Amino acid sequence: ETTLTQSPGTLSLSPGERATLSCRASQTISNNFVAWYQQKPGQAPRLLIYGASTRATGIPDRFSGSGSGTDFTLTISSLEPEDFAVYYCQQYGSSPYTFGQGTKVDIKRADAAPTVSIFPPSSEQLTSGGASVVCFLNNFYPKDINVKWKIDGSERQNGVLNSWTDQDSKDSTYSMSSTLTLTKDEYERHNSYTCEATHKTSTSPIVKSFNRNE
Amino acid sequence: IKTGTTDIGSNTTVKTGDLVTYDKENGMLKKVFYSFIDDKNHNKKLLVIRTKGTIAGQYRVYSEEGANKSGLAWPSAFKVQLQLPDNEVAQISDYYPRNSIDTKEYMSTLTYGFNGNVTGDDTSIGHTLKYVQPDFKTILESPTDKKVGWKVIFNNMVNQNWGPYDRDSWNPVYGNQLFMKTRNGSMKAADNFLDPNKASSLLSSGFSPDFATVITMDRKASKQQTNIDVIYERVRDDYQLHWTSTNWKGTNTKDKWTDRSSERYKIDWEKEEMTN
Amino acid sequence: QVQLVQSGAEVKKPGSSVKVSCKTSGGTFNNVAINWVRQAPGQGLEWMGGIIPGLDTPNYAQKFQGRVTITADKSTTSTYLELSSLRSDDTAVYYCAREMEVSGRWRPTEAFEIWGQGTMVTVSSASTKGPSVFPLAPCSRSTSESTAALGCLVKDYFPEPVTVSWNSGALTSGVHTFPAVLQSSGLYSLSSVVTVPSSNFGTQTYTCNVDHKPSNTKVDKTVE
Repeated sequence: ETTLTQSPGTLSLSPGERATLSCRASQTISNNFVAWYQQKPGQAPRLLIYGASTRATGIPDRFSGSGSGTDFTLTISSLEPEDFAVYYCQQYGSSPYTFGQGTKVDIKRADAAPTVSIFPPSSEQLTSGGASVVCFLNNFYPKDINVKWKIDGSERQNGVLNSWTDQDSKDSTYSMSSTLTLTKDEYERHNSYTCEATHKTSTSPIVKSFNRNE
Repeated sequence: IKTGTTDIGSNTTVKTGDLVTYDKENGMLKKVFYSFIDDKNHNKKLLVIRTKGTIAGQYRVYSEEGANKSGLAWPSAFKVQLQLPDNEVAQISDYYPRNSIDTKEYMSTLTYGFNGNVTGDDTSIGHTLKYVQPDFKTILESPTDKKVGWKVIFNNMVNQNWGPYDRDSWNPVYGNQLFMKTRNGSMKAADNFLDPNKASSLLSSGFSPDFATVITMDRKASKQQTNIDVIYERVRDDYQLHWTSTNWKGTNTKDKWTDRSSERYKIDWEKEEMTN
Repeated sequence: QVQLVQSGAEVKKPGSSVKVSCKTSGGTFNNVAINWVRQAPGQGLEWMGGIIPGLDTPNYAQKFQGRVTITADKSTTSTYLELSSLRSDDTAVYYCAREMEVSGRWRPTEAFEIWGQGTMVTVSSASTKGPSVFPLAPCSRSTSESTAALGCLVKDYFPEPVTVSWNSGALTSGVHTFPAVLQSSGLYSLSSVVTVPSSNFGTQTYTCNVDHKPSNTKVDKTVE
């Protein structure tokens, strides 16, 4: 393969500002053939630029491609409301026609710490022999956040399912849900159940906890 | 919609028109021009069908079977063929080019010699045929009064100062080398084809024929309708490079892909016009 | 108005084989290359293979090892992407994407210009199942003086979708129904939380209405 690797991860900016997405290859992609697609949630992707620099029909001058060797870079001249989406670079010269991992652009509000809430397994689920402990991290910004589960003080990593919401249309925050799924027997093996949210807003984890035997 | 006319002069009257169709699905622009001749002195009517237009070559490296095999599709032939039905009383009088030929550029001036005659020259007012065909021959397909047709097939070709190489070229070490960019160069198979820059323009841009059939029908003829099929096609070859161990080795497969683009035109001999 | 329209979503038992179709609407067909790119839920894009209908020359991604097999058809003006021995990790969206039809193309493909809607293939060893809704509440019963949040837990259902709603649509603001998410068990499981005020607690009981049309089911679980 010829593996592209985009950067940065997210791109927290506001409209009017320019955003410059970068993309770097394992080897030369030739230079003929490097495309940039914009994908919005739910929809297919959308060809913006191709070849390297020349832009596909109907795309506005705002969007702009450039690069050489093993470094290619898309530039949004002046971000417009609709431009906030995911962006994917690709080489389409050598098979397999590899795609970049993707860089997201993200409307920027004031940093916000998460509001954590923890929930023990339901009686209903416990009768079925399952035990899911749920943790809501609500209304934070920016999107990246770390959730750490601790059972009787020790971190637990397997059986954890996380799910982020899309950015809120009103308050521009994100919320995420973390679900630790155990067997009833595994749940009854321990007592203290803790969920710790580490976010950009503080190096102090934001923590909620409960004890099964209470 | 009008059928335009000139005349030369108190003998004849040249009812002339043009009939284009763009076969986007076969990469072909058929241009078919026609000229009716009405020399009252002579007993028959002459129709001179000039079959111009452009067939795209459609040279393409089409897949990659890993970095040691890759296939190229390339045009090893072009044809244009006119053909009247078996029952019909009209006959193919004359046709140009009249013989088969190599010369890079064909060129001749057709004129009407005031005798139901239309002869060609290679050095009284009329138009002239020319068409270029580097690296190709032109073969006259076995004509009779019913059917005439040309096939400009690939002749031979130089390759980066080595060569020349043809479709039946063979070397035991390297096989066929028509479009082999390098011989023992370590790289992706698909990248080791000859750029269309470095071969004939007929392979990339394509061929653009300028042939001329001429048909006669008698004024006395009892049935003045006259249908004719005009078929442009493109034969393409398959040329795969593959690494052996120490070196590359190409090989051609003749006539993999064909593109018969048949149209059929009607000819009103009385009102002297032609239309698809 | 040149355009692509792919086949209907499907769900396949792991070990079986799927094949989605993609028909070309407006515009030409023959020597313009159609590629297939696939996307897992919230994931990267992956080229699988292409085909150049006229030549009928398929171009395959070598990692797949020929499980992927692609074809064209003139009568239908369409391509097909077949995939053998399906697995849990194949569950993805499957876009066909016609190349950009450029003047002098001599390479395979180049730049995927117009795409279809995508087809959803969702491989799971599971038949149509309605959810189990379990409640989400804390065991403090009143804390933080300001407010707290409660919710539902729709679990072990199949296939997607399930429409969750609160108080029969009497409670919009302060709701978060989270994305579906599969499980290694091969069933879906989402959670819908809702935050309400604290002085506004112990006054109104909150029933979430989970709805799931695939099994012909509705569930109304109440919480406090």
